[PDB]
Amino acid sequence: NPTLPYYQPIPGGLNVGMSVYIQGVASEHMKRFFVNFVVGQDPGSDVAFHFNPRFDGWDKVVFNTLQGGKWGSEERKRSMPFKKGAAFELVFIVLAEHYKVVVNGNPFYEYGHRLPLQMVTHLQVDGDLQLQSINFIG
Ligand SMILES: OC[C@H]1O[C@@H](O[C@H]2[C@H](O)[C@@H](O)[C@H](O)O[C@@H]2CO)[C@H](O)[C@@H](O)[C@H]1O
Ligand SMILES: [Ca+2]
Repeated sequence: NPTLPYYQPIPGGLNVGMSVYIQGVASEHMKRFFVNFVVGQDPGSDVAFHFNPRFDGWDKVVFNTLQGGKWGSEERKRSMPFKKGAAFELVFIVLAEHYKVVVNGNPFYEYGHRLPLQMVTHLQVDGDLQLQSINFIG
């Protein structure tokens, strides 16, 4: 099983039609975790899409982009699709318009592209979860 933090090159880079399958388990003691779609592996690399479930405060998920080391306008959904201790299936479908986020078969969010998606080279995952597998399809 992959170890954390996980920071992996996406084969051939990100492209439309690709789906990222993440199987994991949310920690019994989960505060946060994130999945980042990252542009390169340099100090201060841009993050085209930051997906950040949070139990601090109102349980929620935060979505954003980091460009030039600055966070953009945050998007939020005040709903939590994960559960402490519970296994989950997290899927990112890459479409021309947005990343479509699906959690346990349910559509959860559509994040509109801010950085051109072909810039993304790496998937990065860290925080309060256990990773079982990550597969790239398409
Ligand atoms: O937006 C993603 C980014 O959020 C940072 O925290 C934000 C916080 O969500 C917001 O409510 C507050 O106004 O500004 C904070 C600083 O930008 C996190 O620090 C970072 O890890 C990302 O998750
Ligand atoms: Ca809470």
